[PDB]
Amino acid sequence: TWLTKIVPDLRYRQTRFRTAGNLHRKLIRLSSDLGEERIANPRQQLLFRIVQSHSPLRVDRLGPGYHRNLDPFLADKGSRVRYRIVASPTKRLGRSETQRLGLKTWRGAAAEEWWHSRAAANGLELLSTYAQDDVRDPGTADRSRKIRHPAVRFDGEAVISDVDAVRHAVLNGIGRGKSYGCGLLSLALI
Amino acid sequence: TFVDIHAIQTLPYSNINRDDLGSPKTVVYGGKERTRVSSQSWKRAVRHEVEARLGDKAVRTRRIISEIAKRLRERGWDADLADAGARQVVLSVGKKSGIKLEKEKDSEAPATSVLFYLPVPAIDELAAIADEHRDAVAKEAAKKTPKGILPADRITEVLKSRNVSVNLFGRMLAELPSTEVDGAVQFAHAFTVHGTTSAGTFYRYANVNLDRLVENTGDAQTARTAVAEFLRAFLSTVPSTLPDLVHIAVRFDRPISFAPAFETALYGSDGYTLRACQELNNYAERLREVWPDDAIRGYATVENKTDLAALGERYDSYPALIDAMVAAA
Amino acid sequence: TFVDIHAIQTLPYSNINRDDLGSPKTVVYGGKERTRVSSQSWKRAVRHEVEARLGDKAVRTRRIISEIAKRLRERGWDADLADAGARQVVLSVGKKSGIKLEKEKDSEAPATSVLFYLPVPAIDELAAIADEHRDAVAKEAAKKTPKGILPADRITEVLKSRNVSVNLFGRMLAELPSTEVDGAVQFAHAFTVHGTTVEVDFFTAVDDIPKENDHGSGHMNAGQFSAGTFYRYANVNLDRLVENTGDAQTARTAVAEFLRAFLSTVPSGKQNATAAMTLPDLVHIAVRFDRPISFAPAFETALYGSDGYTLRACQELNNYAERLREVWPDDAIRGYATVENKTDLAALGERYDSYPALIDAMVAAAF
Amino acid sequence: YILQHADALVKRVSKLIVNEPAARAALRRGVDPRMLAAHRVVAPYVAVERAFYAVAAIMAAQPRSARRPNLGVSLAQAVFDKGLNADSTEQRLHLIARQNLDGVHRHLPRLVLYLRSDQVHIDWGILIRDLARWGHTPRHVAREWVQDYHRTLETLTRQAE
Repeated sequence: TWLTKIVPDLRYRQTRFRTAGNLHRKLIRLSSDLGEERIANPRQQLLFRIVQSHSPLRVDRLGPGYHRNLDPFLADKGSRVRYRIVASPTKRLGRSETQRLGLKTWRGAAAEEWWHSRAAANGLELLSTYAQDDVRDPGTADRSRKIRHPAVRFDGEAVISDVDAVRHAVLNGIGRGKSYGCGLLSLALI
Repeated sequence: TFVDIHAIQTLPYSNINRDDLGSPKTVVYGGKERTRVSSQSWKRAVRHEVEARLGDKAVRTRRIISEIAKRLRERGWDADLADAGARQVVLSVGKKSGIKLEKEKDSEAPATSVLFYLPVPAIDELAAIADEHRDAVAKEAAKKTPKGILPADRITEVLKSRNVSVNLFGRMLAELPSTEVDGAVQFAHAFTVHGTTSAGTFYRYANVNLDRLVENTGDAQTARTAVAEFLRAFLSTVPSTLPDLVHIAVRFDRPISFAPAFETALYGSDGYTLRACQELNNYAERLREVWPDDAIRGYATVENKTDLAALGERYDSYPALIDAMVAAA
Repeated sequence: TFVDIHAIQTLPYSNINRDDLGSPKTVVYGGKERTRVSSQSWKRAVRHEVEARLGDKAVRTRRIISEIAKRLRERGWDADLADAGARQVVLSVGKKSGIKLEKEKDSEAPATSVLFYLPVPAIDELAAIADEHRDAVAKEAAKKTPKGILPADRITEVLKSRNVSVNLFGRMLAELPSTEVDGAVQFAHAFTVHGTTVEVDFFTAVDDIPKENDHGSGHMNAGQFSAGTFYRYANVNLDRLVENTGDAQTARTAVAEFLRAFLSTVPSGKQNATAAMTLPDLVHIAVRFDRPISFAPAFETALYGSDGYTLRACQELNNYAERLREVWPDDAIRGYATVENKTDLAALGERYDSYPALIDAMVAAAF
Repeated sequence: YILQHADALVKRVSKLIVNEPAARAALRRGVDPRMLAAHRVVAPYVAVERAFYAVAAIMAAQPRSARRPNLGVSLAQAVFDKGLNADSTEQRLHLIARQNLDGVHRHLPRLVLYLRSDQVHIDWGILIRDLARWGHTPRHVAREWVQDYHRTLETLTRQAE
């Protein structure tokens, strides 16, 4: 993957970045050759935090006046790391008249429960927690509608337990709503 | 006369208290941001442990009318008479016609403008005072703008009753200055020893002005029990781990916090416990050198790798340490 | 003749002094805003420790009539004659018929227009002078527009009595210019060495008995605090202080206890909520003969940060002290005491191991 | 003019603060590099620039308890109604009325954020255009603020006859 800090502005003085869906579109429009290899039941083979990518980004309209690339092969389980992730802890329930509900004890401790489930065998670590976004499309046809997503910002220190598994987590993403700002997991050596 | 207790306590993945948006509260201290657990939260947890352990419970509530109304309804009053009587109890006090009330909420009695901090049995005495005037209440419920009938001086005297929690932390109610009690305990904001970009080793500090506490409770043995139970609550409880190090000192001249000891943020990469204990030791020695005093010190730690000489005589366990120095005061 | 004391003292998440709105007071100094503790507040803390430690207590009050009325009531007077007699005490002073009085408060004696700053025993003597004229007061209380009866010279001579706090900080009374005493101590506004942004902690108050709507609403007020390493400075003009106290020995005790109090006290501003008690990281007393010199320009360039400011601040005060002793040559006796041992700090003179040794030694070094 | 974009900022931003916490926390830290996290929300609609960015950030740094009239009338009504100190808010008004464009944004946050504390109504759009009016007519806007305050205080006191 490769990491870059880009900035999006609004093209005129009337706001013709107002909504999340337009953020998705603006993000995808800055990558020409795109591919999507999907499998049923698991996740998909970019990710973003309110940017990691496979293809070379080139600046577009109303952006920076200038255009790093990393692979985790260089240089261990047991080590503590810096962390931040914005995700959406959820539960799937039956609704009268299915559905997605945020309460998965509801509160910090349920969120840590959400952590042991989401991390599983990967890395046991310090997820800063809070349990507590609305959006609607600008009108473009067949392009989603309006709704609400609840994001979270976890920060802390992790220990690694299975390098290749951590690689799977870092590149696939952890949790729903990756397309609305969530998913990107950042670790750093202490 | 100033019992001050220092403690270093790491907390693993606690994230006990969040701001309104969920991030842990942070201090940019020493030029670098360090997550902290606010003093008011720990003060509340500690007071809940103290009330739970000593059996006396204090109640800080904005809706006293509803609770006293519930007791009077259990005393055999009709619901409407219970509501009118409780409205008279809170209306009959204060300089102006009565304590200001918030706009009425559907199905329940209106909440008072200011929060009340009084013992549960004090609520029971208020119910009794509202009970003994049943005919005045029965006649007084019919008027459109009812005024207070209950004696104001006696009610203020019931509101003057102090719980252990009130003696220890103090209270404030602007409308009745006769009831105000100055707190005897200072509770510092626990910040991390090291810079943190959560978990970490918080440094914690607190003072107990024993002389002011003795004036509040009045008797010295009850002040002793209050102090011992308070210290024990401070160490044992977690806002929802045992502290890695505790250092109580009995200062006669003045309380001295060791927060400057950690003004130089710790670098990291290695376990902060060892470096933190050594730094608090070194800073304690240097302060005892700079400010000579006869303050009785003492500490208790789980690790045996060091014999922090400056922290005075070492005690093997938390209860032995608390008991020896509290008994020494 | 000018004892000046410098000090570096950090305070953690203190919020020692609030404006009327709760923000800590700030100076935009050196182009960057830095929180400060006002000189008058800390001066009050110092004066309370000095009066408490030296035993003589001064009273700055606007309602002296009420207190004198209380003493006359404890002297066996009925409440109305005590009130009238104290009114005579304050009526008997000033150029015009008397000291202007604030609008009368129900059930209590009126407060004087100007604040009074006098020792407690002076109040007791005023009560005695008002006591020896009981019959004149008894006849004089009945008239509609009572005139002053007490001798003006004796009472005015009583109002001139000076406390240690008065000798040290001075007093002002515009209506009685004979009693005004020039203060002998200058107390600078302690500001932070480094730039500090006010950090606001949102706090809420839990209602103990559960209610569904209010707990869910979770609506609360915001409290602003700040932290940092304050620089502190103060002067004592010894010759004028000796003229005020009169004796040099009483001036010496006043100075030693004042300096020690200066190190020991902390203003106590929201200290139950937060414990800001702390000893200064560095102290540098100098006995300047030509003029007192503050080292505030040393910190006009705000410190950048990222690392602990205490050590860098001590080193900056050191280099600036060396450069000033070079630029302004003098025989002033310097001296310091510090907790850190990482540096020698050569310019601050001979080092003393402890604060009381430093204070006693240099004050003894001045007389 | 200006007031049109100001209204876009008030609705748009009024929704992002009360709606999304990460943006609310990223813009409130700038009440300079330290505020660049805020441009991502406010930069596209912008002396006026300093006005917009500051008012949006300050508007955003309020407690949740707080989430065509001017600011003077809002202050006077806050004094009369909420019972704030009158004489003291008086000197703070008299100190802001003298500041320059850079001084208004450094003396302003305490009174406005504290005013919104205890739920005082504040029309942010007028305040924005006012902060924009410091670049051309500082003294004029200052005079309007003070005059509005005293006049509305007087009328509110006289109408309580």
